[PDB]
Amino acid sequence: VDARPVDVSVSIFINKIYGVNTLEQTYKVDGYIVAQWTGKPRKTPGDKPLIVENTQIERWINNGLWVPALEFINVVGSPDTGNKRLMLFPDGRVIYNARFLGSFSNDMDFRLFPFDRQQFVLELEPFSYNNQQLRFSDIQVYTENIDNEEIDEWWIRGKASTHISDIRYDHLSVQPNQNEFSRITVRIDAVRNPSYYLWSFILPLGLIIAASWSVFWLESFSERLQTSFTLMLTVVAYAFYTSNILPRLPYTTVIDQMIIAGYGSIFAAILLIIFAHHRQANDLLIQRCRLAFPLGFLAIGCVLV
Amino acid sequence: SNDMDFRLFPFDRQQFVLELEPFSYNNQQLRFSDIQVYTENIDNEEIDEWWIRGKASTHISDIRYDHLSPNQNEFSRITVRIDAVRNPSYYLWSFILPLGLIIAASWSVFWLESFSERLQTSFTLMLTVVAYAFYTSNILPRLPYTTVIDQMIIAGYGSIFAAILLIIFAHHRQANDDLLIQRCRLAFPLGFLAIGCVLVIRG
Amino acid sequence: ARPVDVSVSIFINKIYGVNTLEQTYKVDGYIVAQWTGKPRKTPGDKPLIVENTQIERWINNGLWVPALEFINVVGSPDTGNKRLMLFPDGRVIYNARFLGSF
Amino acid sequence: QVQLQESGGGLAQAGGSMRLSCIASGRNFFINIMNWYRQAPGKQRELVAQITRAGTTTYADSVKGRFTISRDNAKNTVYLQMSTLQSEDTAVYYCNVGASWGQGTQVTVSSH
Amino acid sequence: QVQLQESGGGLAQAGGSMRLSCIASGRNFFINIMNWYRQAPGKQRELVAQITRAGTTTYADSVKGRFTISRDNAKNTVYLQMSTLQSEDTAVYYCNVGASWGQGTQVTVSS
Amino acid sequence: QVQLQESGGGLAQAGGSMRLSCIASGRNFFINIMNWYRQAPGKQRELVAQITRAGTTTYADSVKGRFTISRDNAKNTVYLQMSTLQSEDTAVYYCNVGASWGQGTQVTVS
Ligand SMILES: [Ca+2]
Ligand SMILES: [Ca+2]
Repeated sequence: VDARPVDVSVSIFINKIYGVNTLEQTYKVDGYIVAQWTGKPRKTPGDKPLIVENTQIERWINNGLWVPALEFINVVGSPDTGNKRLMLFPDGRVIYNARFLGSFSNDMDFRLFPFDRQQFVLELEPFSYNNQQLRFSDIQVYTENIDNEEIDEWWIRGKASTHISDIRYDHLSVQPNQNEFSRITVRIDAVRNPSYYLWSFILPLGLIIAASWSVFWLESFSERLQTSFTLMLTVVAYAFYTSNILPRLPYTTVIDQMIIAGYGSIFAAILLIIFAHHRQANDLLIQRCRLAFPLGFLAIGCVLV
Repeated sequence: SNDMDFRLFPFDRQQFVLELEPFSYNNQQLRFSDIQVYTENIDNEEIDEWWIRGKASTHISDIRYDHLSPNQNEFSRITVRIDAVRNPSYYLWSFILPLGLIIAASWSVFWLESFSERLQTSFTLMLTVVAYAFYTSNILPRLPYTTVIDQMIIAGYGSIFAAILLIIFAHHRQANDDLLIQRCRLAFPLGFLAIGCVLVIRG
Repeated sequence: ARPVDVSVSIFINKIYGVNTLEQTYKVDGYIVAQWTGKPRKTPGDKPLIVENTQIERWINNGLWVPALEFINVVGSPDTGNKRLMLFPDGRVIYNARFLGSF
Repeated sequence: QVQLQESGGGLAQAGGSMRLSCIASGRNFFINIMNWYRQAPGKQRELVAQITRAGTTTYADSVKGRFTISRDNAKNTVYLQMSTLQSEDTAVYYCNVGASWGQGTQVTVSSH
Repeated sequence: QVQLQESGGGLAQAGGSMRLSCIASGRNFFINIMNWYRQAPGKQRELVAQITRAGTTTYADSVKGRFTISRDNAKNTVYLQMSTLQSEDTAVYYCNVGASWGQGTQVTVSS
Repeated sequence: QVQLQESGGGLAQAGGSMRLSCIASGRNFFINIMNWYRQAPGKQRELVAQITRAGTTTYADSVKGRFTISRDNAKNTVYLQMSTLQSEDTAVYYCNVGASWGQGTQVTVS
């Protein structure tokens, strides 16, 4: 009196990946989920496959139809299910098809922003049935509807990583091996498009930082010190301009560091400017450090890479 | 959803698409015989953000699905496309125009008498571009690429930074104040407009 | 009659979305509640799984499923999948995924 | 709101031939299927011939081998060639596109 | 959309042996279970042998001890080693992975 | 996932005394009610003694006035003092907390 597991074939169609939330480490995914298994044979109208859509699914479940719940382990909140159907074959085959839109979570590191690489994951697992009851026989992923373009925020790798594993829950023991669940894992590699951030942020910041080094080319101490404040004010004006557009993160990115370097370069120049004016006991020599500052900056800049 | 390209913003043209298809029935079981589209409720005015083309495109095609397997893998699809053109009025007057005046006013640095005045004013100009770059970004839509307005800003940064180099270069170039290169009060506007023209052909 | 003893397990998956002004935060996890009711005959005398929409049909027929309220929740929490595991000896295990603002 | 205008019809000869035509007109529409129906004096309205945009044709058994449907997709014009006519073919012929119908053109086959 | 291609089959002497093979091809998939089915001329399609990704095998009682299922995971290939063939083993052997099926290879065991 | 470890048990003379103990261990738990169950040969499992965190003690009628349940709340340790052991007390005693159970300790009495 032993019941063999129900083999479930799964197909996941990915239509869209968008709405990345950096602080929440989440992303939205629109797609379809197809699940096929074999039940007991049945009689259908005209011996042909029977289509049962939406509301009618609940009526078949009420009348005894077994339709296991496949939970998205890493979903944040209940996904928005669109149209859904069952295709009931006379031989006993059952095909569950549903459109979904969900917010999914994954550990995301944006430290290398805007040159960061992310993994968009989907984890699927039966909610109530273990290995001996329900196991995934195969997983097929389709990412055809995602095509790489220069007008795209993210560049997706067509080669999706699919895997079927067994999850052991330490909090379970029906003691002889009844604590393992079948899980489908889909991983989609993505690379951020850095074009916008390179041209609209990094480049003008490099120009502002480079133009702040031109303070040394001013003839008088009065001009050099007073101009340093306008420069400091420019970095502040820029520090915000970026903060208002760039995503919210609990750490510094490459851009944030360039901003800090900007603050330091201007603050260091303020010290040099003052030290040179009160070292003039007879300091025109030190004032001519127009090459030292950029070289020292580019030096510390290279070690930072 | 539809593939939308906003690179030519605020002079971009978009296609608002509707795709309809039976969820469970192929074209051997359920097919679309005709599609009629009505957009009369939409009337174009100067108070509208978008202007419609009026002639909506409609189509009925058969979609073959690769993952499906005697021709039981084709679905009848209705496609509706509505061409729209953005109303660029607000962006031309409140964004492009004041930006032009700021960039043009930055060229007036070559009309200052002394090197000190030319170099110090360049920093106020640089601060004016930063103050403007923000004003725009705070209102203009978030995009993963640069628009036309974004490129003007980069040109402003370049014009001011290039001016800084010429202002310094002109001063320490001669063996004993190159006020002739300072007569580039014309080379900057021209050289800028020249670079400006070759940038238009990119879109 | 004597009180029903309920054993509870709470699984915390994610804590995020702190709102400083509202003094709220989002918690994603599971709630598991176990108790013993009256014995029953189950198909093949094995634990019976009752998922989602089917839970209400059992409650209508007299199954006791007490509501366990989140005292400090702000608005109705978003319940994901939910199930009842009914044992022939009377044991009842309630399992549900939740996402709520606390 | 697609307007259908049938052309042709009238008296025809048994064993002869008659050609009906229909033009579809409107604003923002796309036609996939165009049909020809007929309703005999005291019978029901029946489908005679059908043509898809791809050009695939289907005929009622009573007219298969005799009738021929054709179309000009760009011009939204459908034609019906009713060859080797018979007295049973006497009916009001209707052009159809979805829920739109033509006014109906009387075809009377005579064998006097 | 996983494609299954069966290899081997044909005529074999009673008491002899035969090796069936099946390669699975596709793009973004992962196979856990690979099965071998067979259908006699007047019987229903029955599960012959099954193998998991971990290598655990299960056979129908009629073939236990005689047949052997093996698999190369990386190459998505399943093998069915039929030994001590009998007249009852005369059937069309099918390769199966979830909803996908092989074309079906005939195995005629004669005397 | 709360582990229960029972101690004591063994042979006892009819009318003597025997003390059982149970220590509960785990990570992020809190115990309110600790129970003592026993199962004599052939008979059905029965509840013996129950102690709440607040100190309320309840007993089965068969042991009321002979058995005493005590507990150290901080140490998650429950005790069962079995005095005037009748021959009916022959059973395997289980320590229970919610759904968790102890391995069971035999308590035979001549
Ligand atoms: Ca794209
Ligand atoms: Ca209007």
